[PDB]
Amino acid sequence: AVKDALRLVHLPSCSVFSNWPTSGTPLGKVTSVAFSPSGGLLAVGNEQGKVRLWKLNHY
Amino acid sequence: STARPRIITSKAPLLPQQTTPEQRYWRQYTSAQLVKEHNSVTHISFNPQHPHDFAVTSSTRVQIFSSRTRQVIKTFSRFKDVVYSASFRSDGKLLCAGDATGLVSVYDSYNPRTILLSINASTHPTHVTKFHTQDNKILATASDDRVTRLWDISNAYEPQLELTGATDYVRTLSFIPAAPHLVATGSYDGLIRLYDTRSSGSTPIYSLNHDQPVENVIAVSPTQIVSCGGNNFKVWDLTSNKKLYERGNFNKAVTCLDYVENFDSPMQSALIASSLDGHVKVFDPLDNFQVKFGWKFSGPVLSCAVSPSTAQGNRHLVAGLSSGLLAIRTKKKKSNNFQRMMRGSEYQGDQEHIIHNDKVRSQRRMRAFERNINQFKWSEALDNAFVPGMAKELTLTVLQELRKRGKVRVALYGRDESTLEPLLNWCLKGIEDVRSASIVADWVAVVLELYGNTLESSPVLQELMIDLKTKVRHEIHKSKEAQRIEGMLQLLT
Amino acid sequence: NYDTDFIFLDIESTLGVVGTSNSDIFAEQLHKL
Amino acid sequence: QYKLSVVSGGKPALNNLSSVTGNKNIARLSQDQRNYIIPFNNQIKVYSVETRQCVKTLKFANNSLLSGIFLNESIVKILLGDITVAHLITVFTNNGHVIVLNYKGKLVESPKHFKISLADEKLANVFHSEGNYRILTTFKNSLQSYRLYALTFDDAKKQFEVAHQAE
Amino acid sequence: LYFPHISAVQIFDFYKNEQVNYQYLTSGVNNSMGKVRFELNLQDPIITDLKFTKDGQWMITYEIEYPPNDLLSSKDLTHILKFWTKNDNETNWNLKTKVINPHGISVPITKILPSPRSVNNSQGCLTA
Amino acid sequence: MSLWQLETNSQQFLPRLNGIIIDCQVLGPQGNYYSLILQMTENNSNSDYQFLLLNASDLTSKLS
Amino acid sequence: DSPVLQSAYDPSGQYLCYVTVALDKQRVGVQPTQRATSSGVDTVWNENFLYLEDSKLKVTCLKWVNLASSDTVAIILGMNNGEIWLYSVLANEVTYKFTTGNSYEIKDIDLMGNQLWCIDSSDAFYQFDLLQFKLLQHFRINNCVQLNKLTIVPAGDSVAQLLVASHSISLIDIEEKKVVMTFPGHVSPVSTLQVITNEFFISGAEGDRFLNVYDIHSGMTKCVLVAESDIKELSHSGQADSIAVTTEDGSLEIFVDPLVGNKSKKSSKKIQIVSKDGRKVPIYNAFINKDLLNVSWLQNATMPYFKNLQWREIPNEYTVEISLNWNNKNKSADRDLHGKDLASATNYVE
Amino acid sequence: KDANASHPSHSAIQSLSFHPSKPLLLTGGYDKTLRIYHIDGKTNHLVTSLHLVGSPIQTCTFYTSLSNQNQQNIFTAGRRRYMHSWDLSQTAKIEKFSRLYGHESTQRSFENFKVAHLQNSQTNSVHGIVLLQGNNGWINILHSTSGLWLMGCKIEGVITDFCIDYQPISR
RNA sequence: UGCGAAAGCAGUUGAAGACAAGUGCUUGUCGUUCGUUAUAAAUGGCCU
Repeated sequence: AVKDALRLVHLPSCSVFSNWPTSGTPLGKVTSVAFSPSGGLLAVGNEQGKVRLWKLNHY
Repeated sequence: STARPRIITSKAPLLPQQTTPEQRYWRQYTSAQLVKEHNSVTHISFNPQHPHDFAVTSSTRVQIFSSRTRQVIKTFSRFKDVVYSASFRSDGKLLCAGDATGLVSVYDSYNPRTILLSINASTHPTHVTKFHTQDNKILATASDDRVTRLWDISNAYEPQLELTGATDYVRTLSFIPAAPHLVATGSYDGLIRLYDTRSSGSTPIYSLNHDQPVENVIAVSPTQIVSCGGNNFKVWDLTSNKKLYERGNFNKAVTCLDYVENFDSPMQSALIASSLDGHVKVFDPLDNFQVKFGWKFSGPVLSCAVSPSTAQGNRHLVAGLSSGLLAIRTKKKKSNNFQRMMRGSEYQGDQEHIIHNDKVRSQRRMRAFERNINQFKWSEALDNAFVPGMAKELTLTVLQELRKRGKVRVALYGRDESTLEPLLNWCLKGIEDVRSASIVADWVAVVLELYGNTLESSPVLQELMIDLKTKVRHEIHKSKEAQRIEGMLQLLT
Repeated sequence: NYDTDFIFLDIESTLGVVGTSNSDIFAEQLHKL
Repeated sequence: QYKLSVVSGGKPALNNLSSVTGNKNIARLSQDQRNYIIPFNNQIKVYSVETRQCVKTLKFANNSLLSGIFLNESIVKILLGDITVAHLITVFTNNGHVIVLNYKGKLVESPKHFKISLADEKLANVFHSEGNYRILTTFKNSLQSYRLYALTFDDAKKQFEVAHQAE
Repeated sequence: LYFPHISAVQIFDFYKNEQVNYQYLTSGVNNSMGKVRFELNLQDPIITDLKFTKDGQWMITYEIEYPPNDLLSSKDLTHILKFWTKNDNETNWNLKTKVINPHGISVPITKILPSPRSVNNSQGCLTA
Repeated sequence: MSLWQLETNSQQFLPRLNGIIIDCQVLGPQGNYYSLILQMTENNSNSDYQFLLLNASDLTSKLS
Repeated sequence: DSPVLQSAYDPSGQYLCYVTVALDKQRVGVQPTQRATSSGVDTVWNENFLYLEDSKLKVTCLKWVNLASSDTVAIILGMNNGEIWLYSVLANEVTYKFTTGNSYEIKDIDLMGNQLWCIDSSDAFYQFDLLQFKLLQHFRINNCVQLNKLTIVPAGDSVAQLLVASHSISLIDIEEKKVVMTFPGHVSPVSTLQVITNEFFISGAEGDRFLNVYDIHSGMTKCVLVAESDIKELSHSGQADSIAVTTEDGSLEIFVDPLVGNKSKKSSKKIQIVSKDGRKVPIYNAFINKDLLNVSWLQNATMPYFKNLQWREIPNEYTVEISLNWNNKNKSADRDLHGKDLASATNYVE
Repeated sequence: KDANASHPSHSAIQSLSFHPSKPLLLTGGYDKTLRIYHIDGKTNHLVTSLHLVGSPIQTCTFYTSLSNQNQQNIFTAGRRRYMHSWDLSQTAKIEKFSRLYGHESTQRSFENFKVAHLQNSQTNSVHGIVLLQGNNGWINILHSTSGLWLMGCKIEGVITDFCIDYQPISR
């Protein structure tokens, strides 16, 4: 519905992460989300047609 | 598995005088407007340029009609005596006109107030005034003085060249395309004279004999010229200087003639020729100048014209009558938020590796009778055959299909007098036609053999067989008679 | 046939005609896998 | 000068036995399901399902054993692989000849021909689940009678032995 | 190799030993429906003769259409003659002309002979 | 060819096949293909069999 | 710019080992270059890969063990942990791992039979035995501040001298453990240090279009070979008969008889790959044996393709044309142009 | 680095899916194109593309048979009464699922769908199933390969979303 | 069924056995045989 409306929630604490995403993180109108089966990659598509890729260093 | 075949409409063997692709094009000049002028409309001309308005000369005035509006938009009434031409130049900026007084006036097209140039060609009437197609600066004038002066717009005091040698009125002048030096004139002597402006001139290179007073001379192609005079029009070849074809299907003296090429019709080229008998007829030069269409008007036609090749809009056919009537026939030619959300529909996969198409083309919607046959509704398919406003040929197909499927008795079981009369009413009319006579016999034979008992007790059905008996007896007389004319015809051969 | 030969059909629907190293061991092994 | 030679093929072969229904089709689809083997009256054609083209044809005339055997007999079944033992097929004919042929390659001139011993029996059908083979045979009111044997290959004698189970 | 199957022509390639096409050349109840019970007594139009011009650009076909039984017009066969074309790249023949009752009514065409290359460039035929 | 769905007694159809269906069979570990035998009963002079292998997913001839 | 981080043909030039990244893990795979085997069996794709189970772990060096020399073909992989992995491609598993005591990454490796030499980021030499699987000796030579490259001079059947380069090139004697001769190398770090023949070895640096041919015995630059763009790979044929260098722009430059105005020589033949539609396909590696040249390019994303060409007959400027998918109408073998089924009969239409 | 940077899209990315084993990412949208990228994190080049004429993509997803690991397939769907399957380079093997076997009324679009694994306990065989959203509470379950209609599930009210959970029983 | 043209011209459609039903007798049948050229009817109609 709106821009930058993506949140990551830690389980089983159920606490929303604070450091990321930030005001400068480019997400746009998020319309697709995917996690890689392994490697901790996060793919986010938006209305602009741009798939942006992030890596979670923990995995 | 294969898609279901569409039911094929019945087509009987061809009859004489079928519609031709040339006729189907010319019938589209439908919308007819009759305008009445004060005197005979002598000449009609079309502007070579967009929007292709046409100018009609009648009495002492010249009027320019809008192509789209089909109404007068400009009027030139400055002429005191009769006016005898309104041709435009190739650029379309100027239109020249002649007068009975002999004065030739050149006006700015679409500015009747301004007169650019006025030339006193002669003391006698000037019937023809035509701009040279290749060269804009030179203007040709032919008068009853029997000399066709070649004027220049720049020098209006003396003619550039004075072509002579005609022993009678010269009322026709033509410029041969691709031959700017050549000029053709046709007099009532019956001779078409060719002159070369490059040479000294004033003496024709050669003359072509038409044997009747020439009413108009037109150059269809660079090497052919068509000249209409007397009761026929003949086409001459300049290279051979002999007539290739002659067509005299007209009754009165042909008066005007026009030629249009490379227009969107099936025919590449057309030749329209007024008759003075009320007829303007189309001939095709590609088929030995054979007639292909015609129109009939109230009175003699003095002038005809058709919109140029590059009309770029609705086409026009104009006919001019001596009664003062002008006949015109015309062939007419959300939010930004939502769009950004749904944005990919325009893309056609131009940058993609593989393009895959499986959409089946949309087939024409099937009619009710076809749906019933497909769904094996034999009785309902028969009912759809006899409905108000059903095409006669389309009614014949469903009857043939049911016969072909072998379902003729099956379609006739659950019926009484109330629902049998529609079939018998059509049979009463279908028996007359040769195409549907044989099919009517099969269906009427079954209904009699299947409803003999119902016939006796039902009065209304009975009259349907008395009158049907009357008609089949009438068809017998026609079929017997056709055999007799056949027999005598064999005797002649 | 429009060439010299003739074709004939038989009622069994038969149309006859009357007319005039270590690397090498590796290459095998890699293909198997 | 002139010579006569067969060129094209013939009708697809069928289990032309009235009683059997649902077993008329003798064609088999390979284990990998990449090609379909269809017996004809004069050959065996292997078609590639993906490309829809006849990759291989085994003509009985070309082979001497097949020419002697079929050129009247007809294939009663095709079984993928070889019973005796990756592109092998075992062909059972009505008389009882068992022929191990190979597709996807070049046909060998000496296949593993065998012969099941049948006493006035016409082989009708064969089938298997896991290494176990049964054969159905016809013996003679215009109605035929059927017998069901167990088929096994003994390596010592290299022969097919038949043991009665039902009738 | 062209086989005139009943109401249809099979185009069969004997070099590759595979069928290349199956085309319906006549009207009739061909694949509109599956005939059952009494409908199975119906006879579809039979392609009696099929020939090619020497050039090979034209196909000439002759067909007999049989009326259904138990009608007045149940003994008058219909004889149809058709001329088809196709480009070499294409695979389907296109009907270009149709003649209903050639030679008269109920009179068969017993022989068809396409014309030689000399006369009209093989664009003619004789029917007898 | 009629696929009777026995759970609801419904049926799916594949009509206008080239000939009457002598034989049907479901061929595959997951029923990927259907093998059919067609007869073409128009030709009374001979029995014209045609073997058809259909892709069950979209009922298109995989191999005729 | 290239998905293939590193690549290396085998000495015979029939199999290519390439390392690429799958998600965040590097995978090592071997592919066959030739279109078909000697037996005539068609060559097929090799799906098996060696995955590095750690995202941090990376391959810094790859070196083939000569196929003829050893019974099992092996590729020796240097890694950034500071240990060397011996990889048997057939078993698709790492048979043995040579570990140095330290944790510094390995910059280069080279092999002569059982001998195996490497250099760490600490500028420390090491010696290893493949047969014995032991660390024989390790030492540090003074004045070798950096070491990006290591090559062993082919003198007889034993190693007596080593070539090393960081930005300048140095020759070191193993027993003396000291420098012997120093060559003025490139400004940038040296990238290739192959030895063409005796007393002639070529040298090239990162982001440089020039190769220096140095004389080992004298120490003077015999020639400078120049490419049209920056050089990435180098392959030498025979004994200085021909040199092929893969430029950074995706072209291949061949130098014919570089060892015969004279100081600077330009490439004689240039080879390019362009698809039928018009896109240019870069070349990332090549191999040149006697008279045939093997070109490798990537289709799809990471799939290597190969082509064998006889460079002798090729004209000077030659572009290979390849059919790559572009606006392909998708034809199914079960349908005709209009999508109608092939089994279906054509209907009758007047 | 962005996945789409190499070959940008002409619409919104309606669906994303990572291949279960290979390092491939799949994209789809109303541009009617299926673009597959090789995600490495640094280059992310495009493996292949597939334009489906007149077939907007609302959801797409990889599928690999749980038994036969070699079988890889891509299912895509939109606001249409059919569905596409792409078996996994001269041409593409595309099948269209468009038949519901008497249940067309309950299903007027395939746009919301999901793929799962179903074990046939009476034979212990495993196969894929395609689940769809119906008109009024209906979920239509189809065989992934043959396309046959297997079973239907009905709830009261408007069906909004559904998901799938697996519960192991024994070995 | 034979011949012929399509029209038509000649000529056939028999016996035994077994079964069912009704009452040894009557009728109808035949995934039975020998010989001669030799009405139908289980509510049951074609995809996307």
